[PDB]
Amino acid sequence: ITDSLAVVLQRRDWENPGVTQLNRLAAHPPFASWRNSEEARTDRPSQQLRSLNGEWRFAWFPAPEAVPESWLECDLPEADTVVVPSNWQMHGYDAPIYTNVTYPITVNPPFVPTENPTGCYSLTFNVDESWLQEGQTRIIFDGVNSAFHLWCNGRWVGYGQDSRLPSEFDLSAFLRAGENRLAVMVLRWSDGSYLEDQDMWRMSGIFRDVSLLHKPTTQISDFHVATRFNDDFSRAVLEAEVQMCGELRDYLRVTVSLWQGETQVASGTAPFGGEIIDERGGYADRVTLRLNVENPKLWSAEIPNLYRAVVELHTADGTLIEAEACDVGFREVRIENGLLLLNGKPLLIRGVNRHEHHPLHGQVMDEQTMVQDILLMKQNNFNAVRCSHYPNHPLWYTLCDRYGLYVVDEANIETHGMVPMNRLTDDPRWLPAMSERVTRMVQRDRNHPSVIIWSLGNESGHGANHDALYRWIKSVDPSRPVQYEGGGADTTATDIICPMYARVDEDQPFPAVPKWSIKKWLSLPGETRPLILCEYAHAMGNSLGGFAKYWQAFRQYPRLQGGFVWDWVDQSLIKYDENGNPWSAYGGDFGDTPNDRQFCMNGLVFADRTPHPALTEAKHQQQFFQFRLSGQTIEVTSEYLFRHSDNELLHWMVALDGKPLASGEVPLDVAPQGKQLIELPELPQPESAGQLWLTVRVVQPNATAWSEAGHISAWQQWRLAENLSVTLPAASHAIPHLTTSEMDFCIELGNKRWQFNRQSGFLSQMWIGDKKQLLTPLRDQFTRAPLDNDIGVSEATRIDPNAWVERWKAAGHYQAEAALLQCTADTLADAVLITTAHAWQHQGKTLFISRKTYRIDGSGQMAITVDVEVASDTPHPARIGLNCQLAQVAERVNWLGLGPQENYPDRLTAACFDRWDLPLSDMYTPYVFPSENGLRCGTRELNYGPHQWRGDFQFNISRYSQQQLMETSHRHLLHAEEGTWLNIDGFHMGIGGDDSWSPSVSAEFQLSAGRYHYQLVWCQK
Amino acid sequence: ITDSLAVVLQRRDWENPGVTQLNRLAAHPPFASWRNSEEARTDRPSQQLRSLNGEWRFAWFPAPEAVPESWLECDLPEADTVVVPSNWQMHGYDAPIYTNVTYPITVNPPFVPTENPTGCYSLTFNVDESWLQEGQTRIIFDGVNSAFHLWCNGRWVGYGQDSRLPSEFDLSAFLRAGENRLAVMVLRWSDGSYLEDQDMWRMSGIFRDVSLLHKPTTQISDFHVATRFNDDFSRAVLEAEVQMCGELRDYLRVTVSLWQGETQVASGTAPFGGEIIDERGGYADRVTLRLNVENPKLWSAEIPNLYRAVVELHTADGTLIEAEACDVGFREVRIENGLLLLNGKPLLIRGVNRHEHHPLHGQVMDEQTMVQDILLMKQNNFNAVRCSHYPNHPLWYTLCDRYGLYVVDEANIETHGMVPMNRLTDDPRWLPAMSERVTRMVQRDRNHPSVIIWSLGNESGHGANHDALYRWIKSVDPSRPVQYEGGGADTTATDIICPMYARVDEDQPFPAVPKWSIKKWLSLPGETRPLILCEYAHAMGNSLGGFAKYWQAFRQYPRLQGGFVWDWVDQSLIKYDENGNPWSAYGGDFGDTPNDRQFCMNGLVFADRTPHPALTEAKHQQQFFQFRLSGQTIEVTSEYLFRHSDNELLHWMVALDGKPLASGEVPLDVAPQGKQLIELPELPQPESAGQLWLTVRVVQPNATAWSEAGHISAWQQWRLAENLSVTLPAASHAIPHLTTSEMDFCIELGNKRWQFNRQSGFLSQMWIGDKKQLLTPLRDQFTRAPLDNDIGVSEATRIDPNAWVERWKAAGHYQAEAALLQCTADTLADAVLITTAHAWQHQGKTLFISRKTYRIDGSGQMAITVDVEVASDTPHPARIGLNCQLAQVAERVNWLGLGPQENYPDRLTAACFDRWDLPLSDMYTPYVFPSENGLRCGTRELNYGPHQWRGDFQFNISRYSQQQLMETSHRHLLHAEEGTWLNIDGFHMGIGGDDSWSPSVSAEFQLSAGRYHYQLVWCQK
Ligand SMILES: [Mg+2]
Ligand SMILES: [Mg+2]
Ligand SMILES: [Mg+2]
Ligand SMILES: [Mg+2]
Repeated sequence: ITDSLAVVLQRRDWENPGVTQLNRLAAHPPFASWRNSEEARTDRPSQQLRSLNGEWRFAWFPAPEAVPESWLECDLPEADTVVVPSNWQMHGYDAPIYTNVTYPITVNPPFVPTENPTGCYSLTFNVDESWLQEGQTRIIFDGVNSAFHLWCNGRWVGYGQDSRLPSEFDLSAFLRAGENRLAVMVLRWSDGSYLEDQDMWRMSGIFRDVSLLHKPTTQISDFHVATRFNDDFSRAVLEAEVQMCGELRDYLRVTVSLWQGETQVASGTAPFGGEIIDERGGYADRVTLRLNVENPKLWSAEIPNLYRAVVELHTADGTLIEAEACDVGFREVRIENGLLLLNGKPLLIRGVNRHEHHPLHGQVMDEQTMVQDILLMKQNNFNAVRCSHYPNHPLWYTLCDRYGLYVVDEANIETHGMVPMNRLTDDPRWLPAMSERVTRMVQRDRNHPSVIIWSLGNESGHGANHDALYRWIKSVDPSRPVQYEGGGADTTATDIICPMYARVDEDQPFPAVPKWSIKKWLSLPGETRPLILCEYAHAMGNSLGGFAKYWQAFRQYPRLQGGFVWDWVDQSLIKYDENGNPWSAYGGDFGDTPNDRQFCMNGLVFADRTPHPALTEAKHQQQFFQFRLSGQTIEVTSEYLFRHSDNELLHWMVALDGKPLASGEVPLDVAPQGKQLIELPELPQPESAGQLWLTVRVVQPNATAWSEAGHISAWQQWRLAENLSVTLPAASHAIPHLTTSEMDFCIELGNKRWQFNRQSGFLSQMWIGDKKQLLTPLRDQFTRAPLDNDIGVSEATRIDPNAWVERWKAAGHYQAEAALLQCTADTLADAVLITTAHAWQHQGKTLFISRKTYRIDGSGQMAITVDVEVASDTPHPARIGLNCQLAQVAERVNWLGLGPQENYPDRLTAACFDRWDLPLSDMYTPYVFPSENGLRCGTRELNYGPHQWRGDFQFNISRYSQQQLMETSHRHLLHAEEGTWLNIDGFHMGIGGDDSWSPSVSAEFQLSAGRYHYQLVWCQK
Repeated sequence: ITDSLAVVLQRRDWENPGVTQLNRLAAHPPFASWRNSEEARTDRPSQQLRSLNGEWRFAWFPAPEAVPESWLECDLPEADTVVVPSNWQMHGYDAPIYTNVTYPITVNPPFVPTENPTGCYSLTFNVDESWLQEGQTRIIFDGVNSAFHLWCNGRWVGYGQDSRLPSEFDLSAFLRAGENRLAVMVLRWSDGSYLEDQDMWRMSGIFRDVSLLHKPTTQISDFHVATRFNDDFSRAVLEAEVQMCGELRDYLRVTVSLWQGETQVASGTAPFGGEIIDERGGYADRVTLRLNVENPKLWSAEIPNLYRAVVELHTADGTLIEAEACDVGFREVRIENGLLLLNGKPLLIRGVNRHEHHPLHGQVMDEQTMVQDILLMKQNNFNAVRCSHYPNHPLWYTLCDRYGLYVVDEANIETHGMVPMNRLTDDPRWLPAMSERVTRMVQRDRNHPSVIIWSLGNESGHGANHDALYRWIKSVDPSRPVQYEGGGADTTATDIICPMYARVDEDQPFPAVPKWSIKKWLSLPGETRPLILCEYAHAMGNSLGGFAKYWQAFRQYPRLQGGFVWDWVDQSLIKYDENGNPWSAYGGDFGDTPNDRQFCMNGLVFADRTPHPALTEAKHQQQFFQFRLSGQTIEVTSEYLFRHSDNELLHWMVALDGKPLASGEVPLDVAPQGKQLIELPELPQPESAGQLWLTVRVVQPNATAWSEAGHISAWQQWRLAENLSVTLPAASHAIPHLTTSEMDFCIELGNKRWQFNRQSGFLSQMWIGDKKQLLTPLRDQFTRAPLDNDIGVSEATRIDPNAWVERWKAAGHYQAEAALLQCTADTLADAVLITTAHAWQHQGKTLFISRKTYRIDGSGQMAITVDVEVASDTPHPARIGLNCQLAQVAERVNWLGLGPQENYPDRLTAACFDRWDLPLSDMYTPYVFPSENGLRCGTRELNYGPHQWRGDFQFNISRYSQQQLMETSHRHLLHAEEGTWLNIDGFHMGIGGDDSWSPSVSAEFQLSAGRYHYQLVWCQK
């Protein structure tokens, strides 16, 4: 009766911040409870550890108060068969919601809405009778969103909160020999919900593993590891403290052995009971061993050398009661003199923020995904990762320990939607609930060599609870620094200045919480801390413009030590339709209201782990090698702090406009933080006209754990010398034939004809024989299919008059009327000259003036010449070029310029100048939210079909007009047009991306000169 | 049903640190809910605040699971009618328990015994319909020990822990019109018991006030006061921040007024809504006014200047919603450069620890008692009080605010009997619970000028939780230091070094937590804080030995800023004898087990608030006036930091061996910390043989709110001269007659005769006529009826070998046998001379050797001459002197020496050298636990009845033989013996008292000389 839902629900513990648990065990690092040392040593699987993962029965309800009392005893006839772990939203029971800051529920802490999607999980299973004879048997839940009531065999067991840390319960007095049945009742919202407002998809269910662990009554209940070194790391001391539970006896001992593979390096045995700490004594049930290690191998992301520690509990005769263990890695993380050091050297953080997201699985993680993500970040030269914004799946930490990556363990606390942000975190009544999220976090992951910083959570302003919490960690684990960003990023609750989205050189002086220019911040009066951005370079869509700017500051200021790009992957989901054909879904796509539409898309990779183009920019900038060129000498500078360059080959190449003149290979032999000098054999000194370019690559001959042989880690390119062309055009044996009509001008020359509408003023059509070449005339373009950064957070409803898009619209840029001021056509001896002038106007105001001259000669080469005037008072145009719809549709595209990836003016350092040729298909980037894309810069010659253009411009070429782009909300809605659309730009505006909710394109990238000039040559073959 | 006892108790909330309250409302400053601004100004009584103190029905059960369900519905026929507040033990329901360290319950956290004296209180009452029309009705329990469930009209209402702070609940939705009934169920043991292990009587029940408050729906829910000054305090800024609950409407206003008397000093009005705090704006529902005050009058324990602040919640139009209020005192407490400052002057803390105890009422407090203690303290030179060790009665802070005493608020946390002491304090699972104890305290007391220091608790060792809660306070409130003694007194969780019992010059090097000499601490490498003993000078019984030594150091060192004596009032309880007579009881006096005996009495005053002789040693040492005497010039020094000597007259007197030759009076005119010079008119230089002695006193002409007219606040006394007596005793006509026999020596002279037992060697009898003088022979005495300090913790079951008592005992001091070595008579010209030589021995060893000469002259005077040899390898004896039981019983006692009060060698500075005369009665100290007492040192002449002694000695005289004192365990068990007992000490060991569990007698006070000699003259009248 007391176990009846009717009773258990009365109290409504999901509406009490005072009840965050009910009968839950205490936190600790990971246990398996080995019963044999070797197994323990080599990490084999423990029989004392059982997974309860797989097929469970499930049933959804709109409210806890609607679950049938019978559910405790009997399986619902209307129940399903689902797999655990899993997110409910992913099986169609209800919708995932995607809001950013706004809380999915009504803000009435600590209450939650009566209608509260309740999920009833249940499972029947067998228990070995042997597990009933001795020890203790607990159930461990790795993750449950957001809260839950538990039952076994009909009897109420416990209750938990915090979706992101494990929940343990003793079942010992409830199991039965034979068949037992579990019944979990999970809830969507609880008071917990106000502490978990992360900007991500709001799901729910039993998303992490479920296991049973069998322990001996007298057991190891906890253990911490530690490492101390001398002034040079030539000697370390490993210090292990072990705790016990159960009957204390004089014959119990603890043995601690440290292995180096198959080698045993140090061992220590002792009996329980430690130092006298206070007037009352010491701990009888604890012990600290101290192992000396000579010349330890240090762990680091560059070389994640690991050791194995085995902790055995046995009897004086040597009879083993139980075993626990862990990989250990020797490192010292410290802040000295303003710098964040690691093993003695100042780190340079190359990191990224990363959520646990999976397009099909939701919030469920799995090795494969975890590893894929790992290999990628490493291949792209990432050093660290931040657990935005909650503790991760247990195994994540193990993977970072072995692959080598710096982690930032973050507490499951975000209360963004509160006003002010402070509300909860400055309220003592909430201290208890928050404390649990910090403390159980440190209790669980503290022994991982990879965790090197602790974080108090995210965007919960600055409260007093924050200070209490910072002090707690500082006390229980003096070994790692502590960071929190809320409230201004440089509060008493943080060891590091960790702003989010603070610019390189421009201040953003918000009242109370300004973001100073990062260079400025360091020197503020009294400031001594290192600065490491927790979020920067907001990679939403076509972004990561200005990246090179940070890296350049990072490398020049000792106290600027990195940052974490926001973010790893796109939080997009998969959907279908007719043929159950998949499609990437975003905010709103589920009927979810409210929502932040595409704002859940900001990764460097698509949800499927395929790259956005921005990635490459990243890889290039974070490279570990830096090159300088002086004369015929290449200086290589290492940026590794511990390794020698031992899997590295330098490849150099020289070429004339894409034509290779000389190659070479030189093995790298540089010492962490050192230089090498590579001497170049005499270099080719051509006469032919052209650009001489030098290009270097760093190749890894051998494979590694995270890279296959041949991998390319770095590159650099230099322009050697130019040879201008002073060659005269071949004399011709005829000249074009100008022809007038009421309607247009027709110029012919053989089989080629060009036609110029007299009323429009534009080259309206062209022929190669009988074949018409255009579908739309060739006109001036001054706009673009607004980028995400361009739009910011402006909506139909909420209009942000600052977003470039709004400025462009309001200015009429999109609806301006082109007017012909003057067309003229003349025959000269050697050629035919056409001339135009147009003006664009919006409501009586002229924005732009286009003055051109075409010149066709005997060779059949048309020379275009553009001269543009931009009204000084009009919003800087996104672009200054031409565009037209081609009738042809070829397979490949070939150009001589920056490539091969999409590149923009404020994003093209990763781009190398050379001869590229790709499939048309690769010229359109499939961003989930359509906008301008595909651009390539610094182009000198461009070939598509029988055409060919030459000049100095940027271009894009695809089967979709900007219009289409700018009108389709999802890439899957896009349809290919008739021929190919070509945008030829003489000038393009930067894309920016310092952040996606404000203007970020810096001055240098704004088309602001007033007057632009360009010239093209257009010919066939 | 879900209100039923079976359901509520199912969860055993009192056995879970997870749950510490259900449905309890937030903490806050004190509320009244006035509805008329003046009544609030004037602290009238609000009709909105109703008391529920008075008669209540009560029933007692051995366990929670034994109360009948009917109780929820109806009263129990077998129920009684008690007065509330009260401690159930004081009514005989179960016994009170006295333990110090050792918990009164088996240590099994967080479990409590199934046997749990449960007290069911009930009350029936009537609510005015009005209270039900509008607003909210809350109930406030100001103290309930140790936990309790609560029901209203049948319905479960909530629950609470922490016996020392208020618990509020909303009854609003449970009330009816007319009759209403409460059913409060009080528990004895709860998980919260593990955090209340203060050394004191373990009682239980509803011990503080019970009230009902009615507050408007839209109301003032919080408010804090804050004062800032300029450099010289010439200007201050009063910052009041107000918080509101309810419906927020633009027409709401908050007005804050500052009054000083009837005069309005300042005021400020404003709408709600503060400054931006973070990216989400600010508090809509708060506002902060800032009132400028010029030349504000400052608050000190010296001058408790107070201002009244009024808070008005009204509509813009002027309608009033409600008014709250508080007394405000302007003062800044800051630590700077190692010093603790008050309005920029360095404090000198003259204070004491104080528990809230009442002989008749147990733990319940009252205006009277409270006020009494405040006056005693102020009258005896006290400066401040320490809330040992929990928050006090609300009324107590007001009283100190108004009376003038620095308080140290202390959280109700003590885990003393744990092992180690850290045990729960360093465990994150107890963080919430501890947190709730500090935060609510701060929340409620934060506005009392009186409170200048926060303390995190008592003897709980040092755990991480301490560091968290320390920071918390630091952030939340930065206007007061934070101190804590645990784990070393100098940890990271305390702004001040505050040891308990550290000696002045002796280090006590305990492991992990040593107690350095207070002078040495201050200077350890890197140390910089101020030192203030949280607890010193253990006042157990006959104690305070050495107190002067402390005050000389506090005086000498800057950073040595004072301490808190331990303690104020004895923790004794009253019982009754079959003849209706009441007696003081103590540990074990109730059948309680286990108990700590007399360890509950340590106060400087008797449970009835009567003074112990020690209260004078403290009064004099803590005086605020220091005197220096130069020739004939008295140099006065003020120790007040704020006041000028405005009610001070200095009286001076010169006297010869007790005779007054000259007097005087001079007004006192001294600035704080300044000096005054007083020049004494020529003093008589009489010829008369003797000792001239000058004595100064400071008297307070006018009465104070805390002291009557003619108050003596300080006293100055120096030896001016000596006139050695060259006289010879006029010739005598008569001459004693000696009569030898086989067993004696009769000496005769007139009506008097002296008989010396020849086998004893001692003077066996004496006669004045036919009247026999002695009842007991006169013999050499070397022992004392053991003091509390000599006993320590020594017990029968647990002998403490290091104890004085144990040593003396083990050495046979108490059982030595006198062996005659020599007894001889001799005839002289003018008289008769007896020579004896005795030896004390034990098991073969000779401890002492007394060699005497008696010399009866014809003047009728008997001259004694003592010479003692004490083995060097024997424990310095308690005393070296004589004793005998007299047959006479005089009424008074008159003497020439130190007094009036009982004084010992290491405690006599308070005593003045004069001629005292007091009723035999006053020469006995009624220490609840009997032992040696009443002594008076530096005696020159002692008169009792016809007898009269002369020499230089110390003596005590009562009706209790040392043998009985040491034999009786309670003062009410002693019976007067036939005559009068007299002890004439030639030397006496000090009493000590630096602590009562180790040997606290310093070197300079032990009788280690080896050889002693004293001389006496015994004569009649
Ligand atoms: Mg809850
Ligand atoms: Mg957020
Ligand atoms: Mg509890
Ligand atoms: Mg104690």
